[PDB]
Amino acid sequence: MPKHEIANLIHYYRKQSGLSQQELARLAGVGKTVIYDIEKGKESVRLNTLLKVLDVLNIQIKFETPFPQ
Amino acid sequence: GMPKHEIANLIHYYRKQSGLSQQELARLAGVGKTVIYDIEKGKESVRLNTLLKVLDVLNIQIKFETPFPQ
Ligand SMILES: [Cl-]
Ligand SMILES: [Cl-]
Ligand SMILES: [Cl-]
Repeated sequence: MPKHEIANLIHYYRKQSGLSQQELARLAGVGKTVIYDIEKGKESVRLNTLLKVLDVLNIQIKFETPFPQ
Repeated sequence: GMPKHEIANLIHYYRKQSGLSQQELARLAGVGKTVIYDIEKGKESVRLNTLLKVLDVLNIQIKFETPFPQ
């Protein structure tokens, strides 16, 4: 996956939601430093942490699979 | 809201269907074998970059459902 796909994904939909990164962190119940790191392109974020951020922004994850058709 | 064991069965099913052992999938993804064991047991503390290396070996890509635009 592109290195800044999720970075811009979180930033765009957070700015479009009017949330600061402190408000998005408080809503997701995660650390403030996590929002900074994600939007900077860092991918060492734990997934249960990332999903708590995505749900506040109403973004869900689909896995496209090689089979079946 | 993604359920707590979606990733565990996703990695397990497609690793079993690919004929790869836990250690075989770990060496391809460049991660520890215990990491593969922990993912399939359900723990979601797996790191994002760690997950992406496992998914890319299994030819699984992440797509995002966004609320806008239509
Ligand atoms: Cl900004
Ligand atoms: Cl999701
Ligand atoms: Cl599944």
